[PDB]
Order: sequence, then C-alpha cells, then structure tokens
Amino acid sequence: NLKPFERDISTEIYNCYFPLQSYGFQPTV
Amino acid sequence: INLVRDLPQGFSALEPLVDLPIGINITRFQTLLALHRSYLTPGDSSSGW
Repeated sequence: NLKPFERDISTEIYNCYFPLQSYGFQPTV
Repeated sequence: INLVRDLPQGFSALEPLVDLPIGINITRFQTLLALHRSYLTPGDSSSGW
C-alpha cells in the first residue's frame, strides 16, 4: 500500500468500508 | 579560474557539510528571485533589463 517515511491526510479511495478504528478505554485486549 | 567563457576544467575536492532529516519524498525543485535596485553603486543604473 504505502512505503515508510510517508504521510497522507485525506484518505482517498483504496468503494471502501467504514474507515476509522479506535484503541479505546475498553482495554478488555 | 579567470576564464569566464563557460563551465571550467579542473579536479575539485568536494565534501559534505550538513544533513537534515525531513522524512518525505520530493520530485520537483527550482529557484526564484527578485531584482529590484536603484541607488546601487554604478553611476545611473536605471536598468530596464
């Protein structure tokens, strides 16, 4: 997909699925 | 070398000075300027280029 040392702001199409993902205060994990 | 016709002849030692870790890819470069003068030093410049 992408190589290191790299950034990206507005996640263009890679249509797609539900994007985000959280490491919440639900640590049981 | 006093010759001012073109690029030179000779064998020039070249050594590094500085590195700065930016961390992203580049594929374009240039340089740009501005050339606004008046007083300067040479008589009456008034250089309409």
